[PDB]
Amino acid sequence: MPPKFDPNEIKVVYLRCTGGEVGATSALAPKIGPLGLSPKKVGDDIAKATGDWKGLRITVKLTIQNRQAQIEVVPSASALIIKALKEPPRDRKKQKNIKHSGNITFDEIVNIARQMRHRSLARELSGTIKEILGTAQSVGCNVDGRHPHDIIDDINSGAVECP
Amino acid sequence: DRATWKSNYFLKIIQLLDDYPKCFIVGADNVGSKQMQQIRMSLRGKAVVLMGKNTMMRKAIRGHLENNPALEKLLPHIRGNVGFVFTKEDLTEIRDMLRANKVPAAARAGAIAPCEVTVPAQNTGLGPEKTSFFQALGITTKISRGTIEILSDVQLIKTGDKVGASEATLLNMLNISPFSFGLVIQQVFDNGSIYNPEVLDI
Amino acid sequence: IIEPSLRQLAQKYNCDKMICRKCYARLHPRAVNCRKKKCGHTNNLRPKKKVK
Amino acid sequence: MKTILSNQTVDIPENVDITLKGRTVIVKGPRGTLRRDFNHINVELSLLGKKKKRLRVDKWWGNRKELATVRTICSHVQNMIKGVTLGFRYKMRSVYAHFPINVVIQENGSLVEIRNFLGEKYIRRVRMRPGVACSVSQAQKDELILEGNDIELVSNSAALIQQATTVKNKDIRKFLDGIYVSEKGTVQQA
RNA sequence: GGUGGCCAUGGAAGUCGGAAUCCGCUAAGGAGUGUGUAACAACUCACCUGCCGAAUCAACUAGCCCUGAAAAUGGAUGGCG
Ligand SMILES: [Mg+2]
Ligand SMILES: [Zn+2]
Repeated sequence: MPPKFDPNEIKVVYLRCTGGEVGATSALAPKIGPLGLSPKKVGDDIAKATGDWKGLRITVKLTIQNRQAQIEVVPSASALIIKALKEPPRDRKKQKNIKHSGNITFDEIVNIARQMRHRSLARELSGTIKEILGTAQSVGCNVDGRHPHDIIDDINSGAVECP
Repeated sequence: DRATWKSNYFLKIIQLLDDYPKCFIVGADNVGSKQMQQIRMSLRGKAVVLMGKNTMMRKAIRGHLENNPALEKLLPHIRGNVGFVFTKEDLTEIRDMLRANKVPAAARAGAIAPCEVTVPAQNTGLGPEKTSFFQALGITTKISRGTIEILSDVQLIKTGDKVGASEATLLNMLNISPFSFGLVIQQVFDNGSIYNPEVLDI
Repeated sequence: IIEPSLRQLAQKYNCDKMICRKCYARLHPRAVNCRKKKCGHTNNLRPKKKVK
Repeated sequence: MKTILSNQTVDIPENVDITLKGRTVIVKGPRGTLRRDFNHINVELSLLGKKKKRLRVDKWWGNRKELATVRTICSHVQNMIKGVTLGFRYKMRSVYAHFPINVVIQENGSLVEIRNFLGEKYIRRVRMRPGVACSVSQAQKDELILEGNDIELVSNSAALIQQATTVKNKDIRKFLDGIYVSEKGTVQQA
């Protein structure tokens, strides 16, 4: 990419959000996608197969360019997994009682959530992120018969196993 | 906020002045909030960066403890943005050297510092003619095919002399990035000692 | 057409103004009070409208 | 409430020699000599510093609104000192969409002659005050330089041409043309 | 920053609107005062720093004057003042 219009591989990053099935309403990326040798349709519908077999409730979506190859990975977002940690999937055409539904445990699955929080956080080790991603709730409301409310004060686990 | 929360900070500074006898005085004139987040995690094995305000002139009140003396030599340096970085594992320079990361560089008109600045007779690569920042001063240049050269060399500005605005802007156009030393290190304290970054100190 | 730094000079002198809601008198950006005796020195100020 | 005393010392430099005739301050440095009368304000101007180091303005049985003025005299005196040492320079850069404002100084300073502002046939003329040397700049395109010793005189004169150049019956949000002050500074900076 | 947070998608990733709604880095930064931006950004403001040196600020309430306050043969604190 540099004095004159060069490249030298294609290993260039682009990130997208949102996802029903895929797209397709005379639309996908454009702007970044078209000049880049990608398309709007085949590299759209191959974004189905990988962002599929269950994602249908908004996604984050890194697409890596290689010549004209668009790699369709679903990189997990902290609230997206906590929406998919739900008593899950009702999907579309009802839904209707809406997405403020809100009752889901994640007792050690938030441990697995704060585990898969890959790098991002620049972390004090669990016992603080456990509280960061525990505190970001609105749907669920903490562990079987509790509220996030009173986990924040304490967490008698994780701490010295994650370092 | 702030007769209790104040009186709280006081108990955490007085702690690290006792427990931590190795003190690194750091100048963070240019800094980002995402920058420090990364510097503390890049030095998590080692150091403890401590950021306060005016109140840092409360080394007096730990020195008041009918106790410590040589903390008088810490008095002239609590001024003009400063924080300290308390560390157990130090061990001299060798962790201090690996801290120095990318940065100024910078270079501004009205500055003074480090050593004799040179621009090795190398071919620049800027757009053609672009000779006006050389022609304004005086260096022998030539268009060999397309791009520009200096076909000679010398020191542009010497130690103690002021750098003009046109001679500053030409140096940062060339990519030559000297005159700087902010967010790095100002003055060490290790056991009543007075180090000085002019150079043994490391 | 009219270079940015040049423009935002003239803007400084004709556009960023407070204005009295009583007397329509035109005032500097900081004004919390009018100049004029006629309105009764009001405090009812608004910013002058930025051209779309 | 009357305040028994208020005062202020101006620190006079080694270059200049102020000498006050009662209340009337005269100032002579390198550049020239200035004068001004504070035969209104009513204060006590002493020159206490020997060799010659301090103007001190008193004020004395003064209520709030005259206490103000202690500092204002104190200012027009600094402002003189800066004028007779350094001298001031207001720069003013002409501004437009379209018709080139076409300036031409015409005795020495004095007549600043302006064709074509907004296609107007009437050639605006503007006098400077005495001691104000206008001149068309170089090292920049549409830009005047008003030099003088006296702030008062130099900035009416900026403002005279800044105000002579005003549009009528338009949007002055849109019609941002005319000549206006870009930089108040000095001749010599030090 | 965790962070296209949630609702809303028409865009609202801090921001036409609302439930809300809290941690990290902490120093300190509101899941935001605004500009504005389709949305951002970019800017700004809370918060917090750098530089300076001692008084500073806000809401009320009153005293005095200023405004509200506009009429027809010329013009009346009695006049002069
Ligand atoms: Mg019209
Ligand atoms: Zn008014």
